[PDB]
Amino acid sequence: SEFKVTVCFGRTRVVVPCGDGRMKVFSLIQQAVTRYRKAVAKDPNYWIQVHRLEHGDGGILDLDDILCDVADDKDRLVAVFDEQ
Amino acid sequence: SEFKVTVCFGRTRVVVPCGDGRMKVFSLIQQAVTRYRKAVAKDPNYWIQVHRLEHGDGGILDLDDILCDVADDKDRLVAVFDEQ
Amino acid sequence: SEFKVTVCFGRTRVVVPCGDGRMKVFSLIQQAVTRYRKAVAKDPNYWIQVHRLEHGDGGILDLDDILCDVADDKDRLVAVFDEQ
Amino acid sequence: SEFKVTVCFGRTRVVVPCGDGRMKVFSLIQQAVTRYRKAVAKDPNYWIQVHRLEHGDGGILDLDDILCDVADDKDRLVAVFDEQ
Amino acid sequence: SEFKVTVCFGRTRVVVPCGDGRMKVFSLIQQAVTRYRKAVAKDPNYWIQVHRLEHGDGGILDLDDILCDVADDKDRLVAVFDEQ
Amino acid sequence: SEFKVTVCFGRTRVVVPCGDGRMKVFSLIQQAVTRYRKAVAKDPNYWIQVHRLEHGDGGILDLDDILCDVADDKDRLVAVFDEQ
Amino acid sequence: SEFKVTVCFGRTRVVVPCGDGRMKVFSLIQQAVTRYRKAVAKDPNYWIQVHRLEHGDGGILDLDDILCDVADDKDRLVAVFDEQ
Amino acid sequence: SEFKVTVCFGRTRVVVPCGDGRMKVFSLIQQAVTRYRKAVAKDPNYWIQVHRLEHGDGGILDLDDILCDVADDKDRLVAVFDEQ
Amino acid sequence: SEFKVTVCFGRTRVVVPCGDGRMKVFSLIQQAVTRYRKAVAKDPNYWIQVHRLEHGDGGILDLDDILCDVADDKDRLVAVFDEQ
Amino acid sequence: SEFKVTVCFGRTRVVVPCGDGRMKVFSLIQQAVTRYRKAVAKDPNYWIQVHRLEHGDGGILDLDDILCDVADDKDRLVAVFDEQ
Amino acid sequence: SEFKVTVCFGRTRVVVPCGDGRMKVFSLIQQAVTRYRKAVAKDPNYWIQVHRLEHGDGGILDLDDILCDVADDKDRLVAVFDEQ
Amino acid sequence: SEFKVTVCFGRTRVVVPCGDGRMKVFSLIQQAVTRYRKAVAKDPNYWIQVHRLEHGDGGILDLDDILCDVADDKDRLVAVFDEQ
Amino acid sequence: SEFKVTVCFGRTRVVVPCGDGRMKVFSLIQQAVTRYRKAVAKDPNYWIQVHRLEHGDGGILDLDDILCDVADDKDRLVAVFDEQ
Amino acid sequence: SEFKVTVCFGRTRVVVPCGDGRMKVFSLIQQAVTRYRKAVAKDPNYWIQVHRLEHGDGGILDLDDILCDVADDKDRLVAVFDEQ
Amino acid sequence: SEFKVTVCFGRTRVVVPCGDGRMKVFSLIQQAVTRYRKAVAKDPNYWIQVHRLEHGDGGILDLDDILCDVADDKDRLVAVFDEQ
Amino acid sequence: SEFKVTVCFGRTRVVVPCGDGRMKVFSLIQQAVTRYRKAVAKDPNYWIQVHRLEHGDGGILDLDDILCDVADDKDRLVAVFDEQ
Amino acid sequence: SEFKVTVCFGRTRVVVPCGDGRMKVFSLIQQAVTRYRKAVAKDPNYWIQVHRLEHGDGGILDLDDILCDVADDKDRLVAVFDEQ
Amino acid sequence: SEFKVTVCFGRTRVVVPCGDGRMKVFSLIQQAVTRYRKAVAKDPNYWIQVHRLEHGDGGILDLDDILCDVADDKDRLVAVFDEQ
Amino acid sequence: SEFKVTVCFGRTRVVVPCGDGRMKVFSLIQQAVTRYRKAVAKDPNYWIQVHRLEHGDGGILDLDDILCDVADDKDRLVAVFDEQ
Repeated sequence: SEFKVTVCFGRTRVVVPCGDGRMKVFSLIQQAVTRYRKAVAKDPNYWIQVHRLEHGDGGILDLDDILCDVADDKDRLVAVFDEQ
Repeated sequence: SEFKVTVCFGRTRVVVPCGDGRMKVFSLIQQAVTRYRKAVAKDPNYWIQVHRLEHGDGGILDLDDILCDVADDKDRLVAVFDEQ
Repeated sequence: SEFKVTVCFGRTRVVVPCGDGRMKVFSLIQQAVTRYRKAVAKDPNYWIQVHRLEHGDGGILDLDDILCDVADDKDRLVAVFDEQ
Repeated sequence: SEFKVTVCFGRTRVVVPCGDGRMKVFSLIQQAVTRYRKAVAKDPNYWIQVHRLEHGDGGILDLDDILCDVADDKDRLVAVFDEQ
Repeated sequence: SEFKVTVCFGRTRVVVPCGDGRMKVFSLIQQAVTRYRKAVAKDPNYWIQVHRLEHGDGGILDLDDILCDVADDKDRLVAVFDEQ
Repeated sequence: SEFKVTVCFGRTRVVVPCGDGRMKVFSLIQQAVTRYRKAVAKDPNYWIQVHRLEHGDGGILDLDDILCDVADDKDRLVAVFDEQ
Repeated sequence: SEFKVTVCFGRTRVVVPCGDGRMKVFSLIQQAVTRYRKAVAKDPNYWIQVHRLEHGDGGILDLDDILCDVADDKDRLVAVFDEQ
Repeated sequence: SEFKVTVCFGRTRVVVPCGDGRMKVFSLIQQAVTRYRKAVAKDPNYWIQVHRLEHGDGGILDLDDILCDVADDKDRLVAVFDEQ
Repeated sequence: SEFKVTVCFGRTRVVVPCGDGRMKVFSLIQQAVTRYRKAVAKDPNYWIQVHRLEHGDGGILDLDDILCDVADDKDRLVAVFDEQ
Repeated sequence: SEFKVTVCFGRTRVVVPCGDGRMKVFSLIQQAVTRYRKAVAKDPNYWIQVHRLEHGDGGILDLDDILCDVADDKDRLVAVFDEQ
Repeated sequence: SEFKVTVCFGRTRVVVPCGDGRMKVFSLIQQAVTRYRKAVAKDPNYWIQVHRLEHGDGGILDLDDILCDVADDKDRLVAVFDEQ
Repeated sequence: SEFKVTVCFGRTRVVVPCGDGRMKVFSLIQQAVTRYRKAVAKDPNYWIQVHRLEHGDGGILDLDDILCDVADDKDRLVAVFDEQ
Repeated sequence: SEFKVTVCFGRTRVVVPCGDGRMKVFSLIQQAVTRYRKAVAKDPNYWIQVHRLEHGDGGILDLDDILCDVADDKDRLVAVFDEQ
Repeated sequence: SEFKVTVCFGRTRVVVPCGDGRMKVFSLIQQAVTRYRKAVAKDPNYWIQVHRLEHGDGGILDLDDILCDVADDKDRLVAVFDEQ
Repeated sequence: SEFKVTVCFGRTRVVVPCGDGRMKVFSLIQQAVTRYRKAVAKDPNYWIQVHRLEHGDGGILDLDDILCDVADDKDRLVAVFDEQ
Repeated sequence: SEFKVTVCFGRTRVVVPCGDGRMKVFSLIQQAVTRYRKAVAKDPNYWIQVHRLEHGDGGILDLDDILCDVADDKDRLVAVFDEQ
Repeated sequence: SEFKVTVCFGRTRVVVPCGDGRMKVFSLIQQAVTRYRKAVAKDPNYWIQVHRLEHGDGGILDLDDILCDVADDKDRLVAVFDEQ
Repeated sequence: SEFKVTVCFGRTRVVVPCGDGRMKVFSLIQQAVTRYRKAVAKDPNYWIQVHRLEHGDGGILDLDDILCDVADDKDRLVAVFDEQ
Repeated sequence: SEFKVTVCFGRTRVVVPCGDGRMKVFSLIQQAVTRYRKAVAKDPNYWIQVHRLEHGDGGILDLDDILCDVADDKDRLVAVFDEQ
């Protein structure tokens, strides 16, 4: 659509195409996750439990909502995970 | 809607989705509270008496009003509580 | 409305919702006063003779006028009182 | 209107509401004077011959002109007087 | 059409005519590549495995999508390659 | 208009209202002169041959030109005179 | 027509009338070249191998395309040449 | 008509009425020239070889073309001359 | 009609009713002149040789033409004169 | 009719109903004057010699003309007076 | 225009009005020279061979160029001369 | 253009007009060289083999590159030569 | 581009043009090396095994990474080598 | 990203690229460790139990936390180890 | 957050991550205490009655307050205890 | 707020949190006093007549004023008392 | 305001709150005097003829002037008196 | 203004308020002289021929110049006189 | 300007106002000389061949150069002469 956002999975930040942003939190996390795995995956065998997205010093964004109505656009959010 | 705000519950700041901000103080405090509890709650058994929201050095915001007409948007307010 | 201001009653500064700011000095002082009392009042028995509002080093604002045409917005003014 | 200025009558500086600033020097000096007297007057019996307004090290502003076209806004000027 | 973008192949940045931007990632990479080769190629014998496009500190753009819906326009992206 | 400047006649600096600054050097010198005389004149009997305006260490400003195109605004210039 | 652009041939920049900009790269380079030569040519005997047009730090524009669909308008591009 | 432009002949800039701007470069240069001479000419005896019109840092405008299709309107161009 | 302009005669700027603006330069200068004299004239005995109208930094407008086709509307032009 | 304007008599600005604006300057000044007096008059005993209407920095409007053909509509003009 | 510079002729520094700065080195040197002579000349009989302009420790500025494109503005340059 | 730099040829430092700085090292060295020779040349008979430009303690700048992309602006570089 | 850095090869420090700094460690070391050799090479016959780059007392920079994301800009680093 | 830090492993201090610094203590210690080993390792056979990072006289930094929120950037910390 | 402080527990000083510093004295003392115990604890069996925090010669900080409003940041405070 | 000061009650100096410092002398003396008593009080039975605050050799600070306008911040003042 | 000074009345030095320092010498001497008397007065019956203020070895400050323009701030001056 | 100096008339040194220091030597000598006489004059009948001002061992300052450009500020100069 | 120096003509040292110090040696020697003669000259009839300026034990300063680039400022130099 016209929406897009930024997840920071560790050292690679992964640009997330977000289409319209009309979605609950979940599918994005999948998309990214897919992208993280599209960035450096050797064999697929790992974990993917990402805990939550943050603003720089800004707190935890609730992790279910319609992202586009909470979160705004073209933002860099980090992602706090285990996935090793 | 398009409104959103920031409550600082201690070490975690909790981003509050606020929708339109048309509400008296109370429901938000609930929402956050829910979010604080969605952030780290083990068993639910605790207290939740948050006393009041503040600006950095800025004073106490009256704790009942239509938030959006007093308080502006995309602000970080802290929250002074007992909840242990 | 869209207006708001800051009175500093001693150690607590009290954020004043001001609505539109179309008023003479008096009602605000009441509102705050109410808020000061909403902040820490035990039994109501005290005094409330606040003498005048100031800018940091800036002088005494005349204490009757239509606040919004003298005084501008989103300012911190202190309040010099007896109320003990 | 939207204009305002600052006269420093000795230890109290007196914030002057100036409305639009369209006036010769004189009425303001009255307004302030009124305000100085509204600040601390016991019985009215005193003098009020204020000699001239100054910038910090900046020289004497001619004391008749349309203030707003000479003098700019939201300035602190002092006032050099006898009024005892 | 009206769209265009910027790939940074090493020291030369290569302006990419993008026409309308309606395409998956691939043809562009070819176009540029062609342009890189149109910029300095001696004999054609080299490699061309460009790994991925980036924003300045911004992360990896997924490398297949309809560029124009992810990526916006008139941007400088770099390109991380081997082609020697 | 919106222009104004500062002449330093000895110990008093005399703020000069300059209106628009569209004038050759001469009328200003008169205005000030008038102001100097409006500042402290006893009987009018004196001299008024002011020689030239200066910047702090900055050299002599030619003493005829359209002030506003040479000289800029809200400047303190001194004045080197005999007028005793 | 309504289009025009700017080539920077060394110290003189040469404004290029571009008419409608509907052309491949070549004729313009001629026009300019003609203009460079119309700017300072003594006897015509020189070289004219201009290598390519650039944006300030922006990379090499492919040097054949319909300029107006790649390149936009009223731009300053430099030109990297030998022509001595 | 509705067109007009600005030539800067040295210290005086000379506003050029341009009528419709439908003309090759030459007549304008005459008009201005006439105006320069209408601005300060004592006896007519001088030179008038103006070399070319420029934009501020913008390069040499070819000096023959239909001005209005190259050059746009209500612009300040300078003029580089000998005419002494 | 619907046209009007602004002449700046020194400290007073004098708004000029211009009617339709269909006139050579001369009558306006008279009208204004009349207005300048309608603004502050004591006894009529003075001079009125106004030399030319200007834009702020913009050059000399030729001083005969049909004003409305050169000069546009609702402009402030100054006037450079002797009239003392 | 459909016309209306704004006179600024000192601190109160007085909105002037102007009907169609077809009138010489005079009756309006009366209307306003009437309105100024309708705004705050105690006993009628005062002066009413208003000198002239102005634009913000814009000069003196000739004080007789058919206002609506000079002056446009829905404007704030001030009024410079003695009336005390 | 808006440009101006500073020549230091010995003990007097002479502020140079520069208008637009569009000129080769020469006329300025004349202007100043005129100003130096306007500063202290008794009978005109002297020499005026000024050798070159300098920055404080900064080297010799070539003494012919379009000053404003080499030299920047509001600078103090000295002048090294014989003129006795 | 807007670029300029400083070469230090021995005791005279020679300010170099650099125009836009779009050039390889060579022409500048010529320009300066010309300027050095314009500074003190008696008969032209000498040598001009300048070896390389330096920063104060900063090392040798490669002596061919597009100066403006390596070297920044308004810098003092020295020049290490034989030219006697 | 806009990036540049400093390698200290022994007594000569060699300024390194770095373009954009988007590169792994290796090519730079080559560039410099080339520059060291462009600084003083007689016959090419020597060694070039530079071991690693350092900050003044600051430790060893890993010798492969994208320099610009580790190392910052306009820094002096030394180089510890054998090359004799 | 933009973050980086300094670990002092004994005599070599090892510059640590830190990327964004969003990590718990552990991975860094690995990175460095890798770098220490990339600095001088003969055969890999050794120990790597680094005990904790310090400021100069500043105490022990807790050895698990998100480094970037505790520890600031571009700091030299030492490392107290056995690894022989 | 961005806040941090330093407690000196005897010979080890223990860097305290403080997050935002919005807390009464107590939790910090716990955190540190935890850190002291994370620094050298064998079996947990000891005491932890720390009496109060000090500045070098600076007196006792009241031991309950919101630390960040009393105490400033990045300070070394010692701690006076029994804990053996 | 941001203000704080230091009272020296004998051997213990007692850091005084001062909040904003907007207060007459008295409440502070209480606060400290409270703190002195919070520092070492056994049974409360003692005296508390502190006579006055001093600078090192600096004289007696008047003991009523708005401390923050006399006294500056982050100062050590001693206190001269009987309280035994 | 922000100004303050130090008078040394004999063995007690008396810190003088000075507010803004805009005053002739006299009122201060009163203030201090009041403070001296607030420091140790038994019955009021004494003398108060203080002769003049001094710098350590620095001479007599004229004893009428606007203190703040002569005398600077936060100075210790002594006072030479009879007051017994 | 901000300038001041020190004359040493014999045993009393007399602090001289100097205002801005823009003056030839003479008026100061008067001011001081006035101050010397304001320090100890019985009947006025004496002499006042002060010969010249000195630095400690530093020589005679020419006794006419603009003091502030020769002499610096906040200096102690002595004065060598007859005045008995 | 801001420069000044010290010549020691025998027993009187003569402070030399030097203005900016931009001059060859000669004029200063004149100025001083003038000052020496302004210090003690009876009838003018004497000699003035001062041989050279020295530092205390420091050698002869070449006696022609631009003083300020050799010699520094606020120095005492002696002068070795015949002038009797």
